[PDB]
Amino acid sequence: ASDEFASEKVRLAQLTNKCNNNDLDYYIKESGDILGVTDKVKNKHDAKAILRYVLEELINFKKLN
Amino acid sequence: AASPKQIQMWINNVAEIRKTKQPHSVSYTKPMPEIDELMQEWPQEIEEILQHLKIPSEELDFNLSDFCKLACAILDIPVHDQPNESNVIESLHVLFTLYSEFKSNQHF
Repeated sequence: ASDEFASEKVRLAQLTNKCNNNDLDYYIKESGDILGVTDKVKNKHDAKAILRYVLEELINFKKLN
Repeated sequence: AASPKQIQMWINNVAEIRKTKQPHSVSYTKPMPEIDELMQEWPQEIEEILQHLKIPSEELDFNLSDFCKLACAILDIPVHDQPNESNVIESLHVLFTLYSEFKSNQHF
């Protein structure tokens, strides 16, 4: 079925409880793996690319029409 | 009052109980906006400003942390003062949640 969603939630939660600001880089890219974003990014080893992808996606997603 | 050293210390001690207790769950140090409110469409003025904001992933010290705070600012996700050393991580979590439940709906 599809609360692979409920999986990604708990995993993302567990990742979050273990990270502080010093782990920004690592936190982005393993969130990027949890959300299956990491494969759609050209530069999978830059953290800013991964986050740039999620941001633009979310910007589109909130567009009217 | 007390040092922000002492303050973070206090927060870590409280978090240490709650986090390790339920590892499947995140509890924000300060309140964060409801996810479904963050899912509202752009008000048209903002949408129109955004057509022209080009993503400056490359800005020489738009370092990772600066970039993160811009992205949150764009999405109305607050970055709180506390915890002084894990606030960006809490904000990013809200961002990734938002992303997650969008992808969820898109997949019908």
